[PDB]
Amino acid sequence: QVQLKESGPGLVAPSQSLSITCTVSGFSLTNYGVDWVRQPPGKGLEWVGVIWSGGSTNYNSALMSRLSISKDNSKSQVFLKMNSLQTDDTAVYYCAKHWGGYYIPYGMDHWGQGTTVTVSSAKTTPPSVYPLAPGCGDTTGSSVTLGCLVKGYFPEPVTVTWNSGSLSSSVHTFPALLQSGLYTMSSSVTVPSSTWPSQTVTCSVAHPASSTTVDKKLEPR
Amino acid sequence: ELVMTQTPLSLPVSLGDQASISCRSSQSIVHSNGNTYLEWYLQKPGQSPKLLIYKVSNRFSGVPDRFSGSGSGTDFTLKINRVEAEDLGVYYCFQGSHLPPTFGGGTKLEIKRADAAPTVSIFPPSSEQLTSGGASVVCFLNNFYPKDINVKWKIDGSERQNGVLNSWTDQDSKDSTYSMSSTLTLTKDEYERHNSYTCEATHKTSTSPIVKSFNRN
Repeated sequence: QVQLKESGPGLVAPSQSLSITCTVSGFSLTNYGVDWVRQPPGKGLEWVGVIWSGGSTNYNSALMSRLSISKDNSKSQVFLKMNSLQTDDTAVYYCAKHWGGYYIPYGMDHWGQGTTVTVSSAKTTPPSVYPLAPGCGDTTGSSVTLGCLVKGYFPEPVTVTWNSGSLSSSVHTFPALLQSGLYTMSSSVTVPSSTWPSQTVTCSVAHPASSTTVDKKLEPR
Repeated sequence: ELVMTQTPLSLPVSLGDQASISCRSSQSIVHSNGNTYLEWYLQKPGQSPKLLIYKVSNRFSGVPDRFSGSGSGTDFTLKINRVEAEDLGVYYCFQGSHLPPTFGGGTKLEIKRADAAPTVSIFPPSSEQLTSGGASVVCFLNNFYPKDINVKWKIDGSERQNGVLNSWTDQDSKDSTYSMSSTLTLTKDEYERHNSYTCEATHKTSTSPIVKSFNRN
């Protein structure tokens, strides 16, 4: 079973450097080549670079002098330094795998989930979970709606999980905006009224930038 | 150093109606082996990007027949018919014939469906957090169409806009609806001196406003 994983620093300082490694499984880098794609915030896919299965690297013109795809065939890792960082260097850094024949890949086969990179002054401010439970005054019908307002984190991104993932039933995520120099997002999940407060609901927030995670349990009032 | 143009930048369309994306290259995307390396990729919201079409007209596994990719040299088109909510996401063309390989600027597929009314719920600030100098009354409005809505916070009669922040969603991939979150945060202080709180909200669905207020009693 093939997997591609990426690790990173969440944030980094303006004008400094950054490397992101791509941990891989199910295949080999001797036999295969992996590209580096990225996605500026609110922008479109941006080819960063390539490393053919034979140590050879071809790069993105607009930054090859800031790029440098390395690899460790034995370690199945795909590192990627990147000197003199800048503020529009902010993107998601995916490691995709080659599906075409030999030296011309038919398409980027399997993509990692993506490591996020934020370039700014500000430092890692951890998040603050607060549950969004309904008052006692109002009531609901057949189904209920709850969530968590996860406030005050930096940098992006976070990731909530409802009822240990056994929830997926009407789960909405609302993007995070900045405020006081800090991000603030919220998650809502709708569940049958026969289940809440009936059964034990809970919201679990991941945020690798500070790595910390808080799972909240919901009680009215 | 090869250019690829993608138009339109966004494409409204309805479930069951056909779609077409023409990708334009500034030059030849044909290889010396006569094989022109043009891919289409889709990125649903939240999800990672995915290969759909891998050689102009060659569908990739999973991807159903409703997706079509035609093209010669400058002109390539992705046509997707019998359009689902799942079709949502950004579609990108990618050329791999000569280096450096490049992407189109993507086109946002837009679906037009049946008007759906919004579901509002107001949630009063949290115990713990209230004990944190702060007080936030976060409302919710879920599963609506069109994306056009209006929401205001009253605090004993008047309206609140000061610093207020609402957050929307991209159209759902299952019901193709939008949702939005508004927060009304201030200080405990001020929360400590207003009793009831209203989550007003108007929409194309209801001639009457959608309200979700709550007292501090």
